[PDB]
Amino acid sequence: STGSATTTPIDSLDDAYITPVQIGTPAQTLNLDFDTGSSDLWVFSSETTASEVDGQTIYTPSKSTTAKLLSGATWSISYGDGSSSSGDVYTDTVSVGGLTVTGQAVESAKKVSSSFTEDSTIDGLLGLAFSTLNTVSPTQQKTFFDNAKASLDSPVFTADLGYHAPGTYNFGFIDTTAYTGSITYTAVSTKQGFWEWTSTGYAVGSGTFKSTSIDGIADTGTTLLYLPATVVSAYWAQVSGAKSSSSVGGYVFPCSATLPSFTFGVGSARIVIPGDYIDFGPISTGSSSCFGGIQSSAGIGINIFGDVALKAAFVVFNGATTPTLGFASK
Ligand SMILES: NCc1ccc(C(F)(F)F)cc1
Ligand SMILES: NCc1ccc(C(F)(F)F)cc1
Repeated sequence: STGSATTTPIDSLDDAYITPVQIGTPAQTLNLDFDTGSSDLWVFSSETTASEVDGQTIYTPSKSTTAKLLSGATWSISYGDGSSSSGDVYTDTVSVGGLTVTGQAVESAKKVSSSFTEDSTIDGLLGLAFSTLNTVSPTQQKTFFDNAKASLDSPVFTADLGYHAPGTYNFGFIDTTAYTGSITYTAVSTKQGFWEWTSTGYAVGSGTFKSTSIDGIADTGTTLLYLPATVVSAYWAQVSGAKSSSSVGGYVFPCSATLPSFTFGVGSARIVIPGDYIDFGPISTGSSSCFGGIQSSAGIGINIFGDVALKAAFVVFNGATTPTLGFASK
């Protein structure tokens, strides 16, 4: 079996992407943020503190004939940006783009942090990292992908994110019309629970490619590209007037500047990020300072190939017994 669903940017800056997901019987459709950097499926629900809900669509387990409370199970998650949420756990039927999993753990939020409440377009997250990171206690739960793996035609899903445009998540097959050239596959380490891989280097604009190993994670749930300080400094040095701002929390640049492209290595292949993808617009309404899409990972502890990088490519998440990541130009 296979599934295919359209994913849509939530705003004009591509800050995140939402994908419709059917939960329960009869279906309740929620727009979830597909996150290859986490492993919990959690949703706003009828159990969420009413003051913490502001326009989200909520899951109501009492209206689903297939929902079952997972007795005594709880969950609690904190994300790398300081976001958090927690609650209890149901099992229910979950379908993505025609692909149905029964008995999927659906984590119902009782408390959510402010950053989720203010994001009225995101009804929850669907985690697609490895199940070892799932926070359900005392019995850890599997991700949607792990539960679907057996019935998929191939144990893969692909992310085809659009630049200021809709894109596609596919489960169980590789659309050979969605990319150009060949797919370059590279090894994945699962030791930390992430889709972790090693990039073979980088180039700024039309400069010389610098061969150097950059270990990082493929994370559809993170907007920007976070790379070591040496790399990020070399990129922004090519932008007239760009500087690191402590009050803003990263590199900013004059909105009138033209940004160079950024190339990253996948084995012997090269993925080119157009400079326009790195512009995240004015730091405040009316400002002439703009926020950069490539920032330093020094404060984070891990390098993150977020949406800025992934949307420049067709990306295969191969969940075979030896997992791999594939990248193709598009
Ligand atoms: N998108 C989920 C996520 C968030 C934060 C991190 C960090 F910061 F810990 F690396 C990894 C994955
Ligand atoms: N990386 C996971 C993640 C995704 C989205 C959000 C936001 F933007 F909704 F707060 C926080 C954390």
